[PDB]
Amino acid sequence: KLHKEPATLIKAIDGDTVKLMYKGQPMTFRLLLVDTPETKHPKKGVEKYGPEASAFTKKMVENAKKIEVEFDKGQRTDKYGRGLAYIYADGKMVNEALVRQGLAKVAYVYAPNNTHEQHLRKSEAQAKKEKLNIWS
Repeated sequence: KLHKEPATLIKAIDGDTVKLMYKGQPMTFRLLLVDTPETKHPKKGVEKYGPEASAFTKKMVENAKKIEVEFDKGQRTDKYGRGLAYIYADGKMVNEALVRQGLAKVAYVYAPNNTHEQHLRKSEAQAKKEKLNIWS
């Protein structure tokens, strides 16, 4: 079964990436299953809603009492050495919060790292139905 573990915020970096202190080590985490517009996109420069998705992830992790990370069933780090996880701020999943506001799209999903896929597609269909941000 998946389980939540404690972590401490070091720094929010982009809408889809945050640096955390996890088991005493600084680590960069990539939020599982979501694609946000980027401020640090390697090719196209600062995409539309990239500032907004960055500010939303930033305000959510910085105002949290407790941050928790939840790894999925498969690999826990990507090829860049980033941890792949669902991140929770006071019990609310940041990955879902972004999708529900139309500040993220559900990514191309890779099994077995796909446990919350259906939960996120449901929130994306609601943000699209409400014509929010990305979907306006």
